[PDB]
Amino acid sequence: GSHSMRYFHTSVSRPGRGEPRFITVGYVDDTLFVRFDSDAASPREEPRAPWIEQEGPEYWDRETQICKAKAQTDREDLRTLLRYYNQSEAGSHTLQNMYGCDVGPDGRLLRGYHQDAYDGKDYIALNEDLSSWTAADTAAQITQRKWEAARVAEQLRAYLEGECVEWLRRYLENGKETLQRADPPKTHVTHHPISDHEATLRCWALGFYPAEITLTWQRDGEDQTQDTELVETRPAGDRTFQKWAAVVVPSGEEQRYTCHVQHEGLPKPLTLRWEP
Amino acid sequence: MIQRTPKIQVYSRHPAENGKSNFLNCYVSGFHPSDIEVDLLKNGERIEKVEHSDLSFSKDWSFYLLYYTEFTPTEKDEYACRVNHVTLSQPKIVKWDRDM
Amino acid sequence: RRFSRSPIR
Repeated sequence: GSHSMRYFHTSVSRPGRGEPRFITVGYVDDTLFVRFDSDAASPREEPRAPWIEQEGPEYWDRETQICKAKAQTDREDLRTLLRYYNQSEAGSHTLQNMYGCDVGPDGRLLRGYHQDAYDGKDYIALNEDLSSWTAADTAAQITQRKWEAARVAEQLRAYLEGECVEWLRRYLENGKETLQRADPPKTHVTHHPISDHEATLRCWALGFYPAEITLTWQRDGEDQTQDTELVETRPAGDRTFQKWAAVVVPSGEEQRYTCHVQHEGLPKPLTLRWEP
Repeated sequence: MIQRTPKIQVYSRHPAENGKSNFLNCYVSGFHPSDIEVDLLKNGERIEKVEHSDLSFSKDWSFYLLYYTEFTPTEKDEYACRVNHVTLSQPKIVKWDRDM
Repeated sequence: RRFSRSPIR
């Protein structure tokens, strides 16, 4: 199907406690495959998936250099943004950056990304055209004017259309055993009495990959959206994910409730009911 | 600035079966800023060998982390996750409920 | 693999 590659970066200044911490992680779809942490003992880009380990030493050297260099430019930008926002040097601040590409089933570029946040708020973002910018405020407009003069968007467009897509295709082939395998959820429905009049029906989805999934409860075929407790999809820790949906049901009405499971690893969307 | 308090789920990797080894997970998400303290508790006391994922973040820029440790559940042992964050007037403890 | 250019803000 469709696939994605993303690089995530966070710098967090810590005045009086050394230089800003820099952590960056790379993903293909929902699979972590590289990491760099400026606080590690001998900081290097490290593999986090088996299909990336075969890349040779010059790969790891180039990725290490880029990460270290991005750590340095974030530290300069943190100082710059203190000026742009008229802020004291005493507080901790955060810079986040994500970039990457989505490709369709044929491997062609669907769209690229490159966007920033300062202290958790949108700062500047490359638009879907990969040629213009959206700046969130007059400070980010200063960066916008800098980046337009240095023609940053052209370099990004060349990367996102070229290397991003091509290396994603390479990774997808090398890790096809896992990256191109969908693991359907194992599903069941539990029943948890609350009082003489009420019980909780909880619909479980376990062990699935990728993370995208739909769990819904229906009552007499009508979606219980407002009365359904839906936990955030969560990592099991073994590459797979978990989720549940729950409704509080009048005792005796259990059979009017159906749980519906959509997942790309399922040929047909599933329907299941509480089975006493 | 903007501050967002962490969501907390504590759960096992596999369905819990007393006497059988598992992994205990505490997943904190939705929070900002990134500084956070997360402990896994066994009967009120801090478990020592706890690992955690590398800091990443969701589409809305809020952060998430997985803290985890091997464990073997029993009928009597209580497990929990203790989280402190700038948004919390006091540490929040979420008990491990094998049904959640 | 990563983007190599290093624009400053």
